[PDB]
Amino acid sequence: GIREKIKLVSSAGTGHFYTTTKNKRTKPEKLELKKFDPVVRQHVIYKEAKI
Amino acid sequence: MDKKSARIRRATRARRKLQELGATRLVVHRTPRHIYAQVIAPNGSEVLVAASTVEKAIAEQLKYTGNKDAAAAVGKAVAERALEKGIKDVSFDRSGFQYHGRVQALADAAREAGLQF
Amino acid sequence: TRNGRDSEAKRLGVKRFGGESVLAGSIIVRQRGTKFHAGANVGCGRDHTLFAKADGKVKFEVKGPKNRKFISIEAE
Amino acid sequence: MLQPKRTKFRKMHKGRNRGLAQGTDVSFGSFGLKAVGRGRLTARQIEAARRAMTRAVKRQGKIWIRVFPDKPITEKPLAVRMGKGKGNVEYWVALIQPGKVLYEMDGVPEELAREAFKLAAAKLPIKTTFVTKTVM
Amino acid sequence: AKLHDYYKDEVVKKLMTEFNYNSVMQVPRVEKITLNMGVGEAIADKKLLDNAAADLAAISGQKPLITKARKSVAGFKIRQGYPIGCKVTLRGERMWEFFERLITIAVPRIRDFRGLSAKSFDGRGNYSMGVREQIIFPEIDYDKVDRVRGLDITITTTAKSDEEGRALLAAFDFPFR
RNA sequence: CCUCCUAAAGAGUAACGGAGGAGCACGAAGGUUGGCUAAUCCUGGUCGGACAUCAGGAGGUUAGUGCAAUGGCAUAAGCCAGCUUGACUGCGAGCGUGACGGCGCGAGCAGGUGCGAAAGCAGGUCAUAGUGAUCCGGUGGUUCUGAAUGGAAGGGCCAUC
RNA sequence: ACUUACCAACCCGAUGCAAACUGCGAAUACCGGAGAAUGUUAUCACGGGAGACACACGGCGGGUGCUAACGUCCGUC
RNA sequence: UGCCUGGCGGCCGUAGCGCGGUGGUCCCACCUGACCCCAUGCCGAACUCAGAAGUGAAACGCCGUAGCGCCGAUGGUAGUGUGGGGUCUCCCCAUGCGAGAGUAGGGAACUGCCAGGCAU
Ligand SMILES: [Mg+2]
Ligand SMILES: [Mg+2]
Ligand SMILES: [Mg+2]
Ligand SMILES: [Mg+2]
Ligand SMILES: [Mg+2]
Ligand SMILES: [Mg+2]
Ligand SMILES: [Mg+2]
Ligand SMILES: [Mg+2]
Ligand SMILES: [Mg+2]
Ligand SMILES: [Mg+2]
Ligand SMILES: [Mg+2]
Ligand SMILES: [Mg+2]
Ligand SMILES: [Mg+2]
Ligand SMILES: [Mg+2]
Ligand SMILES: [Mg+2]
Ligand SMILES: [Mg+2]
Ligand SMILES: [Mg+2]
Ligand SMILES: [Mg+2]
Ligand SMILES: [Mg+2]
Ligand SMILES: [Mg+2]
Repeated sequence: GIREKIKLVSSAGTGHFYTTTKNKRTKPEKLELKKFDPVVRQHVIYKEAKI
Repeated sequence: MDKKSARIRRATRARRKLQELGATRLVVHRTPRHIYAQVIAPNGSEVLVAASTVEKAIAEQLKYTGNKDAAAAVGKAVAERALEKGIKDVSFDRSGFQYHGRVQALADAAREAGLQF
Repeated sequence: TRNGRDSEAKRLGVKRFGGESVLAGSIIVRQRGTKFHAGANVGCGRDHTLFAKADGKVKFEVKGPKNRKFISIEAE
Repeated sequence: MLQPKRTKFRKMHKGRNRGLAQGTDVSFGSFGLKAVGRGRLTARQIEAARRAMTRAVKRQGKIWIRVFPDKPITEKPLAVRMGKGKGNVEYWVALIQPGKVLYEMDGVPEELAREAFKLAAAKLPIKTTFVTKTVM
Repeated sequence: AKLHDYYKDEVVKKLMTEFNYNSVMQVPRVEKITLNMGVGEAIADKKLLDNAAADLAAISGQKPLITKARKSVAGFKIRQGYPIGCKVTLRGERMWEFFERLITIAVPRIRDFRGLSAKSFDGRGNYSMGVREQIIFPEIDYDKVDRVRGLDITITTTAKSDEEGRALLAAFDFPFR
């Protein structure tokens, strides 16, 4: 509704991405989370991008 | 809640989980003056092994029965008595007390003596 | 204001009754809360569904100080 | 005129009116007017009967009404077809089973209570009987 | 420390002969001293609560706990979790050091002081009093204080009755009427 | 689409029957470890009142649960803090519920991860609403395909709009 | 602050009422196990061919309507 | 073997609450001290550590006690499956099942493993 779809991209260089939502007004900073990359088969850092 | 009933409430979740897993537990009881340890069968109604500071053989070699050194002695004692009966693998039941000081001194000494938890 | 609405029936209730021989994984009861609690060899799912954790017979019992309903699985 | 001051719900299923009454003894007064029949007492019927017995005793003694019209009755007006919602609440009834003590009285002689209850009974849609308080 | 020694050496003895207790553990003890500042007006000016907390911190040598609204009430126009006051629970050495400072220098500095009430007991031995001006406490500087504020003082005891609680405080020569 | 009643003590069950609610929220309001426990009333207490914050007693979950209702909830599922990303990827014995398309619950297995001393717990949130098939098209990835052949376009597959 | 032929929640004793109340609670009905007799397999699976998806009244239990209707809507025979 | 106490269970109110009495050698509790381990959205209250001067006051355990909770017949009543029937909104009869409430009454738990103190 007032919540937008965002993609979290892998820092490992693989084109792998997770997909989620964000309240862009209340939380304007880019979301960063450590997530499992199935291409490198390791937990690497994931950084927000536009969907 | 009064001290005892607050501690029994703090103990209930871990005890139900150990009952569910069918684990043989090393149950610890602490008092300002004494420390106690019981190895209880998964049924919860029979004590396989025990050691405490109320026992003359253990207390005689201790300065004060309610301190960390006395706790380490009780821990070493239960684990030795348990290994003599073939009991190796257990699960620690802190019985609502913090895993700290005297309780942790008993646990650390039991693990050192050979008890697996 | 106006009525006229209802939702789809969720088909909850007991799936396997006392004494029934089940294979591990079999749903025993679909409930909204824990009307029945998981006893020995019975698990509780995210929607409070009770299921068999082992092959055996469904056993219903009343246990504890609160006289709670528990479903367990007895080996056959 | 008796009526619940507030209710959880406005309307009620028709239901049925099987069984025998609960509250069959003279519990507060010396005499009572008991239902022998089955039926519905409206708030207006209960008020008409209360007035008749009260005038009769020249507002002396004490009167208890053991019944309460807590059941809402709906009705569809003229030139209205079937359906299009449950009708509107028009009046309130008490469900009556054989044996209910409807009214009680004391502080008056038996002959006056019998006459006051005779006058009140003539306002009611169900057959009644005169009852007296008992030892157990 | 001084008034706790006075309790042990002289108060215990006085109460034992007054009520003829079989055990010394029946003798009422001063359990805790609770200080409270109901700010209330902190909702309009947030800075007023900070100054009240700094006042309480000077009066009693410990960090005050800012108390929030337990439930919302339309009457005072407050929503749940709004900082609407501050409290300090005094026990042991700090409680005794405060108790002496209260009887010896703070309470005698009350404007036209003739004696505190002896009837303001909760019915179970605990004593409750209020101060109108916080400047009675020498720990507060008259030149630096932004506003004149008051506070609640509750002395929680182990006395079962008001008569017992009264005798406990009177034994410390607590300035009563 | 969700909750309750009608619904006749398994499931299901109709009407322009009786009552309400959803078309979202949340990077914590998720995970874990450790801790904690309401409502309401009586008595006392600066400003302070019927009701603010403080103390004691009664009470005992009537409170609380992001939101309707119902079932749950103290071992809390309610409230707080520390550390955190399991709101993991591949699968899945066995079940539930559907005419079907589907939808749901699931222990366990492999890889990798968080929390805990450990037993352990975690594949989002107390649960049940919060939704849109297919076609066509867009973006990224790709041991697939590539109309003579090498490429490319376009197509497939995987992720997503 | 004092007081009143008024009204008065909670609490205690007594008395009822509830589809959307429950500190109780049947009969039946339904799920499962075992066993006989009986029943032209009555059962399940797959495959060929359908028809049917306007129902009616009566009994019982209900919603709606007025416990009106040869009324209307479910359940079950 | 008996009495007492601690721990862990079974059982889940005939087991709980209240009222009265009672216990400290031991155990338990409160208690003493706190710089420190560790802790308080403040507080050594709690959590925690080092202890033993005091007291069983509170708590806790035990013994007693039917004010309450709780358990609870028999008999009757209500309902109801099947078959029959009436004056069919509701009932009755045969048969089977048979409450809830209330009444008499019961009731101040029972029990296992291990450890400690005391006594014979
Ligand atoms: Mg049903
Ligand atoms: Mg049914
Ligand atoms: Mg939550
Ligand atoms: Mg926890
Ligand atoms: Mg007040
Ligand atoms: Mg680790
Ligand atoms: Mg080519
Ligand atoms: Mg076929
Ligand atoms: Mg058709
Ligand atoms: Mg049709
Ligand atoms: Mg039909
Ligand atoms: Mg017809
Ligand atoms: Mg202490
Ligand atoms: Mg005592
Ligand atoms: Mg019988
Ligand atoms: Mg019975
Ligand atoms: Mg009975
Ligand atoms: Mg009873
Ligand atoms: Mg008796
Ligand atoms: Mg012994």
